[PDB]
Amino acid sequence: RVVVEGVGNLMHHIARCCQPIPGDEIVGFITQGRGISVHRADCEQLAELRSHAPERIVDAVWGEGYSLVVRVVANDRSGLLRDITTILANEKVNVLGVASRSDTKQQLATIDMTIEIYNLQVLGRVLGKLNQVPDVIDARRLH
Amino acid sequence: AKLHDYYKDEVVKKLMTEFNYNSVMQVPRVEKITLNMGVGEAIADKKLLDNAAADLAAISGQKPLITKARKSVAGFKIRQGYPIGCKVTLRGERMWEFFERLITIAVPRIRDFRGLSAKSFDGRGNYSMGVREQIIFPEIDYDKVDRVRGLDITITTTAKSDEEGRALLAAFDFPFR
Amino acid sequence: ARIAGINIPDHKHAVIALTSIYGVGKTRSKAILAAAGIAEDVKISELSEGQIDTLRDEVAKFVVEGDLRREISMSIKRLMDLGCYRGLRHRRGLPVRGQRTKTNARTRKGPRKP
Amino acid sequence: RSLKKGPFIDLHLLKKVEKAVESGDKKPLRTWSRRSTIFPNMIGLTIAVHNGRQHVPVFVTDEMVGHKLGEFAPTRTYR
Amino acid sequence: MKKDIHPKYEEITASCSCGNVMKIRSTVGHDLNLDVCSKCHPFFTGKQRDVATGGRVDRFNKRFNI
RNA sequence: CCAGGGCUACACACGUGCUACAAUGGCGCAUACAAAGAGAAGCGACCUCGCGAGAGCAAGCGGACCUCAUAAAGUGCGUCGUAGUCCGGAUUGGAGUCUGCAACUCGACUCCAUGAAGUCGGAAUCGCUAGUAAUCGUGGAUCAGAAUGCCACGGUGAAUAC
RNA sequence: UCCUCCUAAAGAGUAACGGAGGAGCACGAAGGUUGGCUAAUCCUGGUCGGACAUCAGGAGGUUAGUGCAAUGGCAUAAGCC
RNA sequence: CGCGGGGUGGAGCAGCCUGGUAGCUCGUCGGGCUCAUAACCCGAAGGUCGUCGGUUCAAAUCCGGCCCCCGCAACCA
Repeated sequence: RVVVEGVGNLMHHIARCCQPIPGDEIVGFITQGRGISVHRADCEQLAELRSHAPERIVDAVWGEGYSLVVRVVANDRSGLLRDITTILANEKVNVLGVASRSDTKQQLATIDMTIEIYNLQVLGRVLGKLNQVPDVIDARRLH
Repeated sequence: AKLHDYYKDEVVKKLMTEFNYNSVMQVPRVEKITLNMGVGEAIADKKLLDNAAADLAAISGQKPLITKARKSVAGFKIRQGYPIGCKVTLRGERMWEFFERLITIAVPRIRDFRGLSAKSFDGRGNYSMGVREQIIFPEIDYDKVDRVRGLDITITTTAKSDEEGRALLAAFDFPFR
Repeated sequence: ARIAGINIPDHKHAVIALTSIYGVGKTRSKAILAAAGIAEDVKISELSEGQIDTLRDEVAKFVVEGDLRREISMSIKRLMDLGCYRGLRHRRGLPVRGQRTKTNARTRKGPRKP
Repeated sequence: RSLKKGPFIDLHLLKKVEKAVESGDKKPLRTWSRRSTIFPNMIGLTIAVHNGRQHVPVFVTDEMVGHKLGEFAPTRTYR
Repeated sequence: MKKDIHPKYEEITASCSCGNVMKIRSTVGHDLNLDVCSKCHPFFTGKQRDVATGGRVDRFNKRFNI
């Protein structure tokens, strides 16, 4: 699967403060237990990890790429978000988790939805169909 | 009063070198040792507090000052005015004699001894510790305690910088891991 | 009637009296009295202090109480920190040696309560 | 409590270790010999060990010596 | 100080097994035979022995010899 | 076919057993009396080392002759004096042994230390009328090693049946 | 029925089925006097001890208290011993 | 709208009356009894006391507001 520098099969755990996908490649941190800690290549949190122990880290790629989180943002509400529901059906990958954050300090209408992807290409069209809706002032992979 | 005499000589002498004080009064000096003991179980059995009074009387060599609850608080379901913890403010000749009696014999008897925290300071250098088993004091017959009333001690100092405090305490040897 | 910073028993035949000390079983205890030359029968009360001190110097040879506790705390620590299987078991509050876990192992797992 | 005479380890593992060592750290090491104990020379090596389905990597350290590789490849995942 | 209320207080003759017999005031009873004078307590040596642990490698080599 | 893993997982439930909860008991010393077995790519004395398990050496025997292999309860003396107590022995750390390529998952045993629950068990429920029950110890198959299981042997030795 | 505030227009006083709340007791001491003392609350340190017991120090300043509602007043204390 | 009462384990009801710590029945869970279930027998768990705020050292309890539910009144017209 993941060709951790010239060898695959190696047990690893994906990081939960970032969402690596088959793109920039991934930095691999060796945790005490649970073997490898893939944290994607280049990331601030990843940065502190290197900061305390660079020696126990080597790169990894993708060998032969699923599950990711995205933060879409909408205008307040009064229903057009229901419009988003309608889109639920058009979205191919089954939504994994609803997470609206309308809180913050203002009338902001953000939603941290969790889903998946089969190929980076497909992802491209994902952002496309998110950008179309006017109420979707924002739509990007949350990290 | 031995180490008090010691103070008057080697202690001031000593510190004056490390602290180049303009004048002798500038050297810190232990002011008052305070044996606090908050049993807080008299609210259950008053005589138990009396036993605590026995212990402090057995250590200070003088009658303990029985503090009363300052505030009625449900967190302990105790109301203001109730005896809560006995104490002693021994100072002077007494405090020196006790002090010696402290570092020389009391402290060593402390099970699994491992120095003392250097971090125990109010910033004013007034050191504080807390023995867990009052029995380490010779006067206690050991067998005669029906409880293990640990207590705590506050070595109030005229020192301002807690570091000066460390130094002063250092003159009297002291642990300090 | 106090050695190793603790030991305050009596009436007991010295060896048992010493067994009271954390860090010493009967064997090591007997060994102590052996080198001390003290007869095991003697109740600690009968025991002369001029002998008790010899016993202190005697027990000094054998790691006890305080250091022992810290020491074991350190070995177990190493375990749980290193991530060795034993460590995992200790972190899980479970039998380490390899005992049945599907049924008994109440000691480690504590009461049947959960 | 496990062979008073000579700590045991697997030959191919040993050679794989030397090759790694004299060649300098290179890549985590695939290994199936959990029976193999530990060696100071191996310290630093990130040898990975089969857990019944996965060769999980482990950064050998000084405390980690008088132990066998198996003691770092739990097979039974639990909850 | 206030009379009577305080327990009797005199200079007892303390004595460690270590030989540092010392006379100091207190109440106690008569006096006491001790074991450790602060001077004869192992802090200045004790703590030292305390840390002594680490480096498996050497031990492993002891097992090595081959 | 292979290596490794797993059949040993662990909030829990049950069955069946071993060990205890003690003083007709434990501990130390001295000391008496078994039958039934098994054994060679085994049993392995004696002797030497080790606290020990064992290690080295090593006869005899494939056998009423050799070995496993001093049976233990019991008996005598002493001690502990009713305490969670010298009861109890789990758990764990450290240190070892042996088997076997190999003991991590996952072996048995030894030493040091540790020393938990438990102070005779709710409802309920089982076995047993004689050398039985109870209680103690021994052996074998299986087996490289690996039982409190099982099959087997002997010692001690009842109560009660209107 | 009585007590406190606002309404209430800076003396007093001033109505509504206007806005907000209390009293129908307590105490020989909580009274008298003499002397003495002064808070609340946070931070720091400290056996059990934790958000909160007691001790120590600091900051702090009456944000405390004043038998009971509110208002005014109180360190010369009327507050506390 | 007005007035009075109430809201407690999964369900029905105590305790709020006068502040400290919430009880019962059924039910729930585990075990037993039975060939099995039931009933029965033994054990055990189970309630932030409607909500918000205030009073108090302390609030299920005292006070006010709010929501919910029940009862009463809603008349001379």
